[PDB]
Amino acid sequence: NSTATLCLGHHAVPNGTLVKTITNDQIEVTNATELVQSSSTGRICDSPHRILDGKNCTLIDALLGDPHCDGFQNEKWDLFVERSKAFSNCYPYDVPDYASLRSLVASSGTLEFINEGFNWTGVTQNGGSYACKRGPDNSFFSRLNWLYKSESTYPVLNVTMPNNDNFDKLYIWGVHHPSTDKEQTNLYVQASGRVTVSTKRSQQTIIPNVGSRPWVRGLSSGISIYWTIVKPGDILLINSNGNLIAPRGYFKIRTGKSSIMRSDAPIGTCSSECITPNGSIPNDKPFQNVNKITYGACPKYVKQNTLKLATGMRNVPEAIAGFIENGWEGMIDGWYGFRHQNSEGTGQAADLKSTQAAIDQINGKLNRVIEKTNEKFHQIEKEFSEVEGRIQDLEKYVEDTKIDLWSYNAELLVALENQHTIDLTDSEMNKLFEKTRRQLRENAEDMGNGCFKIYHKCDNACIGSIRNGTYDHDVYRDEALNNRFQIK
Amino acid sequence: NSTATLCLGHHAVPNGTLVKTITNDQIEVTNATELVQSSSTGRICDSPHRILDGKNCTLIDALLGDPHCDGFQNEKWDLFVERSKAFSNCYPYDVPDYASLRSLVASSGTLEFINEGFNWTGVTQNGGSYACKRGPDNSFFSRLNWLYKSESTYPVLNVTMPNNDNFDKLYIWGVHHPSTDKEQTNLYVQASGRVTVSTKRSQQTIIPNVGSRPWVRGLSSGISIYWTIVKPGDILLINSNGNLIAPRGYFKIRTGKSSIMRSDAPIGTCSSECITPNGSIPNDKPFQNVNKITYGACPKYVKQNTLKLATGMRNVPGAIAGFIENGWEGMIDGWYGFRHQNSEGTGQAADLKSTQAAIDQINGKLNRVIEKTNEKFHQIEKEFSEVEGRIQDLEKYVEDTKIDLWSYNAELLVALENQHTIDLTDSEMNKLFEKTRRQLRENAEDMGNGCFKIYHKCDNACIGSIRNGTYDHDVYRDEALNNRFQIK
Amino acid sequence: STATLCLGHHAVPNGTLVKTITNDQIEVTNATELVQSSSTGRICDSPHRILDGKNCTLIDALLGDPHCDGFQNEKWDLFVERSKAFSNCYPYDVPDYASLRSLVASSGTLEFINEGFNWTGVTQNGGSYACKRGPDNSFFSRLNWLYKSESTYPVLNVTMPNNDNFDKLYIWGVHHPSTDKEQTNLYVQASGRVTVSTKRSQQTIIPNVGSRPWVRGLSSGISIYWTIVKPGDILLINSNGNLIAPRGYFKIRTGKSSIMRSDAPIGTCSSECITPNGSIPNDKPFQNVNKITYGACPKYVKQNTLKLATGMRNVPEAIAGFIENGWEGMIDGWYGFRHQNSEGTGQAADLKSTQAAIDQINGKLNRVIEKTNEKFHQIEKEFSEVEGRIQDLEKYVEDTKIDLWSYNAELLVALENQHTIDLTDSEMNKLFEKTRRQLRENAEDMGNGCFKIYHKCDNACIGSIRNGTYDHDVYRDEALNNRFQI
Ligand SMILES: *[C@@H]1O[C@H](CO)[C@@H](O[C@@H]2O[C@H](CO)[C@@H](O[C@@H]3O[C@H](CO)[C@@H](O)[C@H](O)[C@@H]3O)[C@H](O)[C@H]2NC(C)=O)[C@H](O)[C@H]1NC(C)=O
Ligand SMILES: *[C@@H]1O[C@H](CO)[C@@H](O[C@@H]2O[C@H](CO)[C@@H](O[C@@H]3O[C@H](CO)[C@@H](O)[C@H](O)[C@@H]3O)[C@H](O)[C@H]2NC(C)=O)[C@H](O)[C@H]1NC(C)=O
Ligand SMILES: *[C@@H]1O[C@H](CO)[C@@H](O[C@@H]2O[C@H](CO)[C@@H](O[C@@H]3O[C@H](CO)[C@@H](O)[C@H](O)[C@@H]3O)[C@H](O)[C@H]2NC(C)=O)[C@H](O)[C@H]1NC(C)=O
Ligand SMILES: *[C@@H]1O[C@H](CO)[C@@H](O[C@@H]2O[C@H](CO)[C@@H](O)[C@H](O)[C@H]2NC(C)=O)[C@H](O)[C@H]1NC(C)=O
Ligand SMILES: *[C@@H]1O[C@H](CO)[C@@H](O[C@@H]2O[C@H](CO)[C@@H](O)[C@H](O)[C@H]2NC(C)=O)[C@H](O)[C@H]1NC(C)=O
Ligand SMILES: *[C@@H]1O[C@H](CO)[C@@H](O[C@@H]2O[C@H](CO)[C@@H](O)[C@H](O)[C@H]2NC(C)=O)[C@H](O)[C@H]1NC(C)=O
Ligand SMILES: *[C@@H]1O[C@H](CO)[C@@H](O[C@@H]2O[C@H](CO)[C@@H](O)[C@H](O)[C@H]2NC(C)=O)[C@H](O)[C@H]1NC(C)=O
Ligand SMILES: *[C@@H]1O[C@H](CO)[C@@H](O[C@@H]2O[C@H](CO)[C@@H](O)[C@H](O)[C@H]2NC(C)=O)[C@H](O)[C@H]1NC(C)=O
Ligand SMILES: *[C@@H]1O[C@H](CO)[C@@H](O[C@@H]2O[C@H](CO)[C@@H](O)[C@H](O)[C@H]2NC(C)=O)[C@H](O)[C@H]1NC(C)=O
Ligand SMILES: *[C@@H]1O[C@H](CO)[C@@H](O[C@@H]2O[C@H](CO)[C@@H](O)[C@H](O)[C@H]2NC(C)=O)[C@H](O)[C@H]1NC(C)=O
Ligand SMILES: *[C@@H]1O[C@H](CO)[C@@H](O)[C@H](O)[C@H]1NC(C)=O
Ligand SMILES: *[C@@H]1O[C@H](CO)[C@@H](O)[C@H](O)[C@H]1NC(C)=O
Ligand SMILES: *[C@@H]1O[C@H](CO)[C@@H](O)[C@H](O)[C@H]1NC(C)=O
Ligand SMILES: *[C@@H]1O[C@H](CO)[C@@H](O)[C@H](O)[C@H]1NC(C)=O
Ligand SMILES: *[C@@H]1O[C@H](CO)[C@@H](O)[C@H](O)[C@H]1NC(C)=O
Ligand SMILES: *[C@@H]1O[C@H](CO)[C@@H](O)[C@H](O)[C@H]1NC(C)=O
Ligand SMILES: *[C@@H]1O[C@H](CO)[C@@H](O)[C@H](O)[C@H]1NC(C)=O
Repeated sequence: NSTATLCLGHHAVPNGTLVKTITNDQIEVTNATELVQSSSTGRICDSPHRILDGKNCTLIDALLGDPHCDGFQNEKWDLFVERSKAFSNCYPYDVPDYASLRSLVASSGTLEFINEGFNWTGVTQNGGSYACKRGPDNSFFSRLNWLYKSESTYPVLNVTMPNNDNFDKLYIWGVHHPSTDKEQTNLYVQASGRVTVSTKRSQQTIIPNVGSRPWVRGLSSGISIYWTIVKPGDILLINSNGNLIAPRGYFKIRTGKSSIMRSDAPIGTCSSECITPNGSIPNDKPFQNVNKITYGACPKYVKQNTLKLATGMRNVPEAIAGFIENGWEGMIDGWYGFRHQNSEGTGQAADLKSTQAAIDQINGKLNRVIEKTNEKFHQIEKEFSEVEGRIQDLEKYVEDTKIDLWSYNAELLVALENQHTIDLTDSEMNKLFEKTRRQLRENAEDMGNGCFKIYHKCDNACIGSIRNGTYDHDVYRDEALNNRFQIK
Repeated sequence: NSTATLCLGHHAVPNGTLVKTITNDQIEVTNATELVQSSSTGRICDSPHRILDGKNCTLIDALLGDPHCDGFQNEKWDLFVERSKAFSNCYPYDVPDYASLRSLVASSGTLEFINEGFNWTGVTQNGGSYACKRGPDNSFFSRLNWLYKSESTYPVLNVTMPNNDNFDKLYIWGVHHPSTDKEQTNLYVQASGRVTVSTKRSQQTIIPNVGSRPWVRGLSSGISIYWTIVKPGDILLINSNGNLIAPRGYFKIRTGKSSIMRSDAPIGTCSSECITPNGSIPNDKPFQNVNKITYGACPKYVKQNTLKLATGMRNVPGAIAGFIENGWEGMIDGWYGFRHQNSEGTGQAADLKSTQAAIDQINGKLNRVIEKTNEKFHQIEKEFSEVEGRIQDLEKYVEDTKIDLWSYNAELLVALENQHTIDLTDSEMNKLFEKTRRQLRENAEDMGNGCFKIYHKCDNACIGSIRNGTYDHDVYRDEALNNRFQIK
Repeated sequence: STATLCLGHHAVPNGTLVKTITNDQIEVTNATELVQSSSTGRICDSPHRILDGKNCTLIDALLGDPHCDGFQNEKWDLFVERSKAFSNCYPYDVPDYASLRSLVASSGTLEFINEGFNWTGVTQNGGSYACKRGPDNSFFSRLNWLYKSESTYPVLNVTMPNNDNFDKLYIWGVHHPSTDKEQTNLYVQASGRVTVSTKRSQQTIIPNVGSRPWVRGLSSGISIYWTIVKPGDILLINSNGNLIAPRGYFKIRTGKSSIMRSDAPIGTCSSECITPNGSIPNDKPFQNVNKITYGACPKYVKQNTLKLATGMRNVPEAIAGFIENGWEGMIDGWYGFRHQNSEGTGQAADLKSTQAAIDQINGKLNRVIEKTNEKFHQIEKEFSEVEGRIQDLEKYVEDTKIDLWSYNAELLVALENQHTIDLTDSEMNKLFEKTRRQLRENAEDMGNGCFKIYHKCDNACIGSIRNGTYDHDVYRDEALNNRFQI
């Protein structure tokens, strides 16, 4: 009646969330946000990157020019999408070091092809086969030139092509392995051929083998595919006395953001910076557990399927009492505030400055975390369909190492950040209590439960002056000292 | 007129330990625990992983079937242990890309071998040599079939074997390099042979060289070993006109947790999840400095030989004084407590709740740290006995990079955790002081040394009620104010 | 009569912005750069042995191109290859050049030991006008161009045992003649074969006539191969033509040597860390100059600046204490006292709280500013040729590493700066509370970081509070009489 109670408190919610800290595996906070992206729509968005659907064609088949890949001539991409239904339907072939050729073409991002006029005087050009029909006609890989005998002879070819440009030229060429000695001599006269392709820096010599290829699509013969990159100022030199599958010119090599991905996901009309084989994913979260294979501005792949970042204080659900006892579920207009009991009854008011200070700090850490860009393009392969040994062991170990270090960083980051969020929101509460304590000077005592006993009549305007920071302790000091320091 | 003193304090020990924090290179705490495992028993425990001691056999010699390795036929392992004393005692051989074959067989974890009936019409099978005695008889690698001439001729072999199964088949085969032209024609009739082994995806064509092998165990000849993996739906094609060392069938390729390790540690009867070349090591600690080569559920390798995690507070060794001055070596039944001086003498009591609060938080961190799992199986090689250039530079760099990043994580983690342990144990002391301060209301004053002057007569039951949280300050307030506020 | 005692901390007019866990930009009184971002542009010739390749690549110095003769038997910690280097001997190519360059660079020596191979039956020391040594047709000094003798070139079978306890590096080659006429004039056989074997390995190369493009007058060339022979093993050479034989071996060593491509001049100075841009200081833990380095180097990161706070929050400025703002006129300490009393007014630093904060910051600086990180031969990180799988993996490994270190550096600075701000705020509060507890009932907290002291409190009395010897009992009667009026 001669006194009043002023309690300091913080909000609480009925539906709290559990997060991890440095200290505690599970502490309940008022709010949290997920840092691991774990779902995809399942479709590859066709913006903002240039997506090229390979459909029935591998990139290598589009490169060589298998007839059902003719629509890919001179195509370009940011991301070539290779489908598991793709098939070859041209002359049987193999590519030693297939993976490297696929990778370097994928990274170049273009099949831009420039015809060159090689001087093939002495041999016949444009061989074709019923194994490689283009429409109804016997035909061949569009970018390769199948040379064979002319006028019953096949001379030693010595043919050059200088690179007088300022970019690297990619030449694709091949070696034919006939099924029989009869086919060998019918096509090339010599009983054994030889293909040598040279630059000033390199030499690739292949001796064909008769009868070495298994039966594929009607033929027990095949071509082996090789490649040569000619730098500016260098020269392509081709020397052969049989079995040469010649280039018709070069692919222009570019550098940039292009890559390739294996995926059976449909392409859709939508926009997304991050692509995975499962489909595009949002990149607002810093981490993701959808696929270690990605392209674009992507969250970092981690092993965790959920990491919860606290975005609110500890949740401590509900005469009056202050924050030492529990939080206040009825406070919805701020995070911290005041409840009082005085000659006008009880009331409650949020404290706006302490609430914003806590919110500002939390939004700051959110903006540090919700900010990362991490755009990556052509990388290494991360899934393999063949058993290979040493190099594949190293590719897998590098990726496994990377994911374990990022998963550790993610785990530690959330635990540290959450500990710090709990600490800074506790700290805002204590600061408001101490600020109030020092306004009241000798006119109040701390009751030990987050409340002050104010030793003077302290109606609603007077409480308001405390909340407002304008309380004048000298106006009330005589009344309060007289009430506090009696000995009755 | 009399008064009393109540001091709040924390324990101290006479034998502290030094730890690192963010701030301090060496601060003494009451207790700490080692996070780096730095010893091994020196024995490889034979549980829980299936250990296969190679004894005198390398994995490759067991694979090919050198006679003194006959006992390894169809063996399996989680970890094959290769001994430095191993030796070859059969036909001299070399393996181009030995490391990859060793890796992929080790990773497959089995020598399960399935005989197939290749059609060798036209040649003689089962060649043997006195360099490869099996019992008293000239013999040969058990898994290889040495073909040579029949009825004075060696025809062009064209032999196939389809993979109609749903797993990969591993074929091991070889090429014979005779010492002389006489040996060449005596065995194979043709003056130069050729071994071609093909699938739809690949071709390995080897031209044998007469006289190219150095003298080894009585022979200036040798075989070179190659391998071919045939995927389901593919086919093995073997084409040869001499010098073929044929497969007798295939090894079944598996995927799983198997690997291989080089070690001379003895195998013992015991149980340990983590295996290193030095022997098994315990994995209760998160880090280890024993060997970067490990197998199983292992601590992470780091460069440090010791990292001490604080598990107790800072150690700070006629009247009593509180925590401001130093810790209390005589408090042995709790971490925090009370000392008093009153009209009944001097006394001491531990505070159980604040002690548990500190202990529970520390145990929280310990379980977060001491819970590391980290199970790894087949990895990359990390020690090398040959000089190799580019690929080995990359293998070493990847591992060096990994170890430096984990060593950094381990150092930072321990420094942060220790700072936090010191802060949280300091915080519990302060909270207990402030709780006591607010219980006492106007009846005591803080003397500034961690003690309260209690301004009233305050016998043992009264002290107990403060420690117990049942002190009623109104009972004593008139007495205390009268003693506090005199003007004499 | 009363006094006022304010507790406060310093401030500066020229503060610096740093990042914390909470804040992208908070101003502190002082900070230090953790990223090295400049170089002088010269490679210091101490303390590492630098060998300037000048006009010579390492491989040309290894083979022994005549204008590289001065490099015979040289050694290095770091071989510096210059972009102006050129070849001027017989045209050659090296399959897997990069690996040979790497293992020689890492070995750190061109020490060559001549051995007496038995070439009876062929002629030794073939030479060419494309490879002049002085006025004479010559050849690579370390290679032996063998050709026919007495109209024949027999099947050579030549061995050289390694009876030593180190590995021997053998460099050898295969000649590709321009024409069949050249092939048979030199080697009689219309097609040669070079086989080089150990117990562990076999390298068989078939030469090809006419396969090399025209270079410096010749449509001919040699291809270079290498073989390492371990102790107890043997080199075996078998050839019936086109063999470019070794003259002996290079001794392989292990140690800290490497190679670097750079056009930076070599200077007389001392620096532990070398980059292609020049040497850099290694006092900072991070650097943004070049991911290629050699020696005791800061770790490469993507950021071009990371500022580590080395002082408290900067809060620029009767008297008032730290609740209101910092004190720009306090230049002798970080924390201190301002008073108003019967003798006037003054300001004094508190040395103990200042030193306590400074010691903690110097502690974290020592953890940061100490790292050594000495690295020597690593992987290549820039590439002049398009290659596919292995180069993709080399690039990815390095990109992965740099992103992980850049993250560690960003987090370290944000965490440390938060902690520096927290610990310097904490020293301020601790000094206020210490003063509060000295004053007992003789003062009240005015709420602005100051105490009203309710008694006469002259300079010696203020000094006793600063010193921790204030005796509250001496003044308590006077103070209680002034506080508790009605
Ligand atoms: C070397 O041996 C292999 C295995 O015997 C031979 O491959 C076989 O070649 C025949 C035709 O030359 C293939 O027959 C074809 O079968 C298809 C469908 O089965 C049929 O439509 C065709 O009309 C034709 O009859 C057979 O499939 C193929 N087998 C395998 C396993 O590849 C190869 O031709 C031999 N090469 C020689 C002797 O030069
Ligand atoms: C090519 O030349 C090398 C030597 O330049 C020949 O190697 C030598 O071969 C003979 C056998 O013909 C080996 O003789 C053996 O020596 C041991 C003693 O260690 C003895 O116990 C045996 O009874 C036998 O006499 C000799 O050791 C070996 N030398 C080396 C250095 O390996 C090689 O055989 C020649 N190859 C051809 C195809 O001609
Ligand atoms: C295979 O064909 C190539 C392409 O023509 C031949 O290369 C050419 O060879 C001639 C000499 O045989 C070179 O002529 C020289 O040109 C320089 C001009 O820089 C001149 O100064 C010399 O006096 C001489 O005339 C020509 O440069 C060269 N062309 C190229 C593009 O390299 C090659 O010789 C043929 N190989 C065989 C074995 O026939
Ligand atoms: C709980 O926390 C989240 C994260 O801070 C809050 O969500 C943000 O809300 C603002 C305004 O509505 C949006 O502009 C942001 O985009 C949201 N961020 C995220 C990461 O979702 C949410 O408002 C908080 N409060 C609750 C749920 O009561
Ligand atoms: C995204 O795709 C990956 C790869 O196809 C999915 O991972 C496979 O999941 C199945 C069943 O969950 C497992 O049997 C395979 O072992 C997984 N493969 C790999 C390579 O990890 C993943 O589940 C997909 N995620 C989403 C969200 O669609
Ligand atoms: C475990 O074995 C490793 C490898 O043998 C030991 O490391 C070697 O130690 C010797 C002498 O201490 C050195 O000369 C070698 O250079 C070290 N080799 C490598 C690869 O590091 C290691 O000391 C052993 N540890 C334990 C606990 O037994
Ligand atoms: C700002 O902070 C830097 C870092 O502590 C101070 O520079 C140090 O000063 C001492 C004494 O002069 C030197 O011995 C150290 O080598 C310096 N360290 C570095 C990293 O430069 C500098 O003195 C501080 N400035 C002010 C005005 O206090
Ligand atoms: C690198 O090579 C060039 C070309 O051989 C050298 O420059 C020549 O130097 C000689 C003697 O000093 C002169 O007679 C020539 O006229 C120069 N030619 C040219 C084109 O400049 C140069 O000296 C060599 N540099 C080093 C460091 O050895
Ligand atoms: C080095 O090689 C030559 C050539 O093969 C060896 O010369 C033969 O030596 C034997 C006797 O030692 C003679 O009967 C042959 O007539 C020799 N051939 C010729 C043409 O000289 C010579 O022995 C070998 N040298 C060494 C030191 O082993
Ligand atoms: C050190 O040298 C590197 C490499 O030459 C410089 O990096 C190049 O910088 C220019 C402009 O910044 C770019 O166009 C190139 O793409 C950069 N190359 C690479 C490989 O990054 C770097 O700027 C130099 N640093 C210093 C401090 O001199
Ligand atoms: C709690 O419920 C509110 C109101 O429905 C909702 O907006 C909020 O996101 C929920 N918070 C948590 C942490 O579940
Ligand atoms: C792919 O090939 C199959 C079989 O030729 C055909 O039915 C289908 O139309 C093709 N798809 C595309 C996109 O061309
Ligand atoms: C092509 O080469 C032949 C030499 O075989 C030559 O005679 C002919 O003139 C060349 N043609 C052109 C267009 O240069
Ligand atoms: C010291 O710490 C270890 C690790 O937590 C613990 O097991 C041990 O009991 C502690 N010792 C004492 C005396 O408390
Ligand atoms: C100090 O000695 C006791 C012996 O009773 C031991 O139990 C305790 O762990 C030791 N303290 C530390 C920090 O090791
Ligand atoms: C290994 O070989 C030696 C020599 O043949 C033999 O004495 C020993 O018994 C062999 N060890 C095993 C385990 O077979
Ligand atoms: C093996 O092949 C020969 C080659 O003509 C053939 O005659 C023979 O019948 C085949 N043998 C079997 C068992 O099929």
